[PDB]
Amino acid sequence: TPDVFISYRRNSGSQLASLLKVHLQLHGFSVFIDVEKLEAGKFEDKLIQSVMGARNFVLVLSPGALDKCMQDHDCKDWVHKEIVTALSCGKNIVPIIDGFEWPEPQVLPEDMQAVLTFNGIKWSHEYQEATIEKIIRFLQ
Repeated sequence: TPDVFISYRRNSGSQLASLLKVHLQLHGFSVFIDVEKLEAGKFEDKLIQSVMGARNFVLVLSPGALDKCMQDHDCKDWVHKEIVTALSCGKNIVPIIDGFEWPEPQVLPEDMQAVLTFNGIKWSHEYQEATIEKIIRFLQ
């Protein structure tokens, strides 16, 4: 099982999610990202179980990353599903902020509002090595 699960919004955070994967693997962490490790079967179940298995939950917050979670009270959005799982399993959640504005809590479904209480790391294009080093310090 993996040390780190990377949750990300496909249309805006795919490059950063991929970059985090490479760096974390170079520093010895076993990483789950869907395009490398999600294999055959029912993907809803597989993705949820992959969150549960990983000690650390790295959440890539690119611009607008949580928009499709808004009003998703039936929890059909996959990022929403992944966050709720991480929260309800008490995972070490590490948000990575890249041009993202934190919503007001009341615009998100109640089951993921607690994601806003976790300390996040600002992604620095100019100081990437230092950003990565901070992420590693946050990992347990």
